[PDB]
Amino acid sequence: MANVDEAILKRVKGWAPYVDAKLGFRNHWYPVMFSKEINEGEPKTLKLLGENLLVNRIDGKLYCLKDRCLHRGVQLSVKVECKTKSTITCWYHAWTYRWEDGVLCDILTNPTSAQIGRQKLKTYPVQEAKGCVFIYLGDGDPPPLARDTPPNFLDDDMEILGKNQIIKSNWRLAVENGFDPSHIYIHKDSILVKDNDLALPLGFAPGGDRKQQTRVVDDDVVGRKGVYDLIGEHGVPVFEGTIGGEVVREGAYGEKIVANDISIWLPGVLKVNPFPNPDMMQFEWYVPIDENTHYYFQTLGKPCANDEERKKYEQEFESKWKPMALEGFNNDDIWAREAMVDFYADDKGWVNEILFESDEAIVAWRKLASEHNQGIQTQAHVSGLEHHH
Amino acid sequence: MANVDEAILKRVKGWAPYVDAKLGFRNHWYPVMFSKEINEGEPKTLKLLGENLLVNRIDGKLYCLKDRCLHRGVQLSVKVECKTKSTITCWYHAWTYRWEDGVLCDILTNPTSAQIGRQKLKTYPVQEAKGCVFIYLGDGDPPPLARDTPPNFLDDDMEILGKNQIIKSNWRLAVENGFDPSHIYIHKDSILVKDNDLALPLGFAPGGDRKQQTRVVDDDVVGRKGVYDLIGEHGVPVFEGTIGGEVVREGAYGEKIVANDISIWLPGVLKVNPFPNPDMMQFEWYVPIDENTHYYFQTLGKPCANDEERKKYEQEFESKWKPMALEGFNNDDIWAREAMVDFYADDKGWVNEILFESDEAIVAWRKLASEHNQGIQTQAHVSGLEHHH
Amino acid sequence: MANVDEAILKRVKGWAPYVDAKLGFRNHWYPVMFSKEINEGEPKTLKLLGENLLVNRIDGKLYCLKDRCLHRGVQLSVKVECKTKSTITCWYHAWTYRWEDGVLCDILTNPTSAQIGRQKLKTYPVQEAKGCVFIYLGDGDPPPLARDTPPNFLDDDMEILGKNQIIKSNWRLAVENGFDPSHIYIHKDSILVKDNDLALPLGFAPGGDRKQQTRVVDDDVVGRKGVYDLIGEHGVPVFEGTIGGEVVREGAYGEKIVANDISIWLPGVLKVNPFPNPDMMQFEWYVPIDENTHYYFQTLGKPCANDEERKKYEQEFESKWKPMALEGFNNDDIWAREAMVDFYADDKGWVNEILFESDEAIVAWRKLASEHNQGIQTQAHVSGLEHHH
Ligand code: FES
Ligand code: FES
Ligand code: FES
Ligand SMILES: [Fe+2]
Ligand SMILES: [Fe+2]
Ligand SMILES: [Fe+2]
Repeated sequence: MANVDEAILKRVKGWAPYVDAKLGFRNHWYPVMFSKEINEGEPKTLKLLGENLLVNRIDGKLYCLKDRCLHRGVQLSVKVECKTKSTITCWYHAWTYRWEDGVLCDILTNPTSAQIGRQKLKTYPVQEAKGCVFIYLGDGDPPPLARDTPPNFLDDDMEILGKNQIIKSNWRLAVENGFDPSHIYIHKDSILVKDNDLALPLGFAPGGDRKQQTRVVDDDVVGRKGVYDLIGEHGVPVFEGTIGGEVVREGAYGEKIVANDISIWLPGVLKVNPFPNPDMMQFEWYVPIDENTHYYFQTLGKPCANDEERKKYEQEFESKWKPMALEGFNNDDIWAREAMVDFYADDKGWVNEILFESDEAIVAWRKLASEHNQGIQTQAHVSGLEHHH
Repeated sequence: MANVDEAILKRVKGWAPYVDAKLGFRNHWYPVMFSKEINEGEPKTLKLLGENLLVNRIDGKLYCLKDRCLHRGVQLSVKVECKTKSTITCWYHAWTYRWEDGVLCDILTNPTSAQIGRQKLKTYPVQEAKGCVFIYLGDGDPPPLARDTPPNFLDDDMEILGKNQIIKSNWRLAVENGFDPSHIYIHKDSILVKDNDLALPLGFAPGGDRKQQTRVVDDDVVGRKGVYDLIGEHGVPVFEGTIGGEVVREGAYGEKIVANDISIWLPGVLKVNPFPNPDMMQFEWYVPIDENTHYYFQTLGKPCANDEERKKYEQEFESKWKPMALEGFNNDDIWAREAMVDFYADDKGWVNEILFESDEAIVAWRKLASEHNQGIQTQAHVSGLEHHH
Repeated sequence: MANVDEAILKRVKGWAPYVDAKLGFRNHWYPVMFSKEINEGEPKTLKLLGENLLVNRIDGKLYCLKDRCLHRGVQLSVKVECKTKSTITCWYHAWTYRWEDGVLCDILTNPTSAQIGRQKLKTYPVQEAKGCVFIYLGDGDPPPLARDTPPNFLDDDMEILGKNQIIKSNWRLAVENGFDPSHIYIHKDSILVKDNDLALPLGFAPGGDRKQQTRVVDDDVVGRKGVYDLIGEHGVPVFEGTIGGEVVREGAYGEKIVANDISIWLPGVLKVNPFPNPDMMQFEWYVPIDENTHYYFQTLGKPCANDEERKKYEQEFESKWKPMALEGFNNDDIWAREAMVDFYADDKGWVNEILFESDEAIVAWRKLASEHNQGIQTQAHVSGLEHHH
């Protein structure tokens, strides 16, 4: 709420909520790390939707606390002091909080303080699934994780493996680039195309009407909200790039057909199937860290019926898929996102851009996101609720 | 237009336009590089008056395009793709533009797009003269280059050689320092003074009336607009610096008389004649890159009637004039400009400064610039014209 | 005056002046360096309360001038030119000022200028005491230095030795941390505690009423204004830190009793006695450099009746006290101050903090500072008085 000039928001009637969501959507689940990255009793710090958070594993279970002492507002993480398995003590004046509910249960510097038991640090639900750590950055009872994940991510036999890193661009530029039908042009020279014998057009010549370009999903049984890119159902793929009629570039004529099923879902996760191989799928999140950065959380899934298959997949992922696809293919997406930063930095790119046909997919997403998000994160949420107002 | 607090502009009645021109004057020709720095088919990027530009040489002729794709606003230069001699293709979605007129002539990702032939990237006139590349950062048909150059710069026999670099100061601080009669004090220890046996006073004791201190030229046949520094016509040069009557510093008593003809011209180019030698002239521009930086475009001219003379001059320029004068003399001007940055950074130096007599020259320039500039560059010009307003 | 959002100042009714004093209090004496750091004829530059200053020693006496030429606002210090013992000449156009009164007495570039003798650079009183250089950053005749120093700092036999450095935090965060009764918890592992066999509790269990927690001194004969921390008179020290009743940390049970007398005084100097040893005292200033930094001026005092005692103290200070206490003990105070920067950066920490009992000392200081400061430094003071208004 109110993150962008009200004059700008008025000019984007329809996508106002999305354009105002510079810090991301509150009240959604977001992956922030892999389960294997956090061990028992070893607290980790991270920033999500602009909020500094602390995560710890106690008796195998994950807990999340706001990394900001209620007293003088310092980050508890400057010098972590976990003196009992169930608590964390601020290094400054020893205000001690329970990981389970955030309650201020003791103050070592004054065990008679009237504040004891009468204050509580903000906590957020945390859930592990498919080896991924999800945090519900929101208030009140959380919805099922399934609502904020793409279809078949949570399938029992679906084996998930991935990589995560911090990228310097607003999360929305990442989402749009990912769901951009014509951006495929930047991947024309990817080592994955050659090395994995992929069929890859340079673009698409749209066919049919506007509504036919996508499929807005707002009737999913588990509550998922997203959009499918159907530009290929009535459109013809472009394999010959011409300038003045002269062919100056050709697409890839490989045998492997992939990415014929592309969808984007709130809070901002893309599903590409099948990819990077006809028997795999890719699920990637663009998680808001702050207005200028996001976690590029990549995962590749492949059905596995037994430990043997999971073991081999893990080996192929490490030796091939990770370096050839997640990096060899998606690395170009990273600098593409970065290249849009300047134009959208002053919030004016949203009104000065000149879109064309294939962008219908992006427009569909901006509308769905505007209408189905569960809340707009604001600086007020970040700085906290005032006292004495 | 509107680059400075309106309260400030009101307090500088008269020089308001000049004080507001933080980004420079639009609709003027500006040198940005030397001809030898750009070869056939090798695009170059640069920022002029805050605008990112692309320049290319095609069939020997120079062309200039706005380095910002109309689609998503990325710089085409992130990954240059010139697929035909007459065009450039954006690396993102392949929108293709003609260098000649900026028209969007093709889109490789969708050759059926309705945008083709219906959009046009901004272009700017470019002209080469005396081995220097000039760009007309303005709209509509450009005036003769002569209007924006000092007298005798374009003389047929005038051989021009120079150096260019980026300096961290607003362009106006550079102009004023260059046209500052008393700033000569900072050059008192220049190696050029000794090594070239120059006569150089520490300052001047003004004589005559105010109007006699300068000569405002606004009746030049080719349209040039500038001011001559005539402080030496009625004033007496100061060769003995005294404090409490005691001589603490003396000027230079060399035989070579130079810089007795000094003039500043819009858009911001200084002419010093003769200098650094009695048979040479210096023409230097202070080109606006953005509000905090400028190109310090230095050139030294010397009449040459034949290839033999031009060849020797080139040799002397490289072995002597460039290192002894352009660098040995003008290097002090660079940190002097930088030293004024802080005081003028908040736009208040324009009203808090305390000028004295010799500054009449600077005041004359601020008035001429305010009255004869061809337009004030604004952030609106930089960010571009909005859509849907 | 007006350094903070008026909405914020209204919410802190009472401490408004203190909260608005981001740049420090004008019209107070502040130490900025040690006498031994500035020699005869060797000018030094520094920034105090946001103002760039120049200090010089002439015939053994210190003088302070504003490091900003009246002409074009450059710092004279870019290239110091002291051509006569009593003056300094700006490197740009040679406007020459007297160190004694700041008067513009000559201009080498124009000895006939009408400005000569009619302009004056700002000067500030400077006084040396106990080997420390104090500057009265204020206007008009200065009060006795004693008014702005803690009791017994100026005692004849009191031998003062110290260290100074620049710290990245607003000065107020430094003052509050220093006068914070419960912050002692951060010093629990200091090498000084063990190596000097100190008795050091983890905190305090307050006793008595609110007014009994401190002693506000506003009736001192020399005008000093400060507050004593009396939390230990009715309170019981905490040596056993418990969580859920379980002892998880203990204080230090050393024999040496110290810091039983703690007081903070305007403009911002703390006195701890006895410390770091039962026969010594510590006086430390948190001097405003700009809104984000301060000088952490530490001094340790010890009575000495003869040169022999002073000589031995100096030796002990260098080999023990300086590295074990000033650094070994106070280094933790440095990062503690830095840890509060973020929460108070937007000026909202003053209203969002949640204090508890021992903070009564800090509240008492914020009230005293608000009521007895001699002026609020503003950006207006820094940028200077306008011309032509
Ligand atoms: S800031 Fe955490 S206990 Fe004081
Ligand atoms: S941003 Fe250039 S073609 Fe899309
Ligand atoms: S700026 Fe100092 S004499 Fe001109
Ligand atoms: Fe991509
Ligand atoms: Fe110069
Ligand atoms: Fe401390």
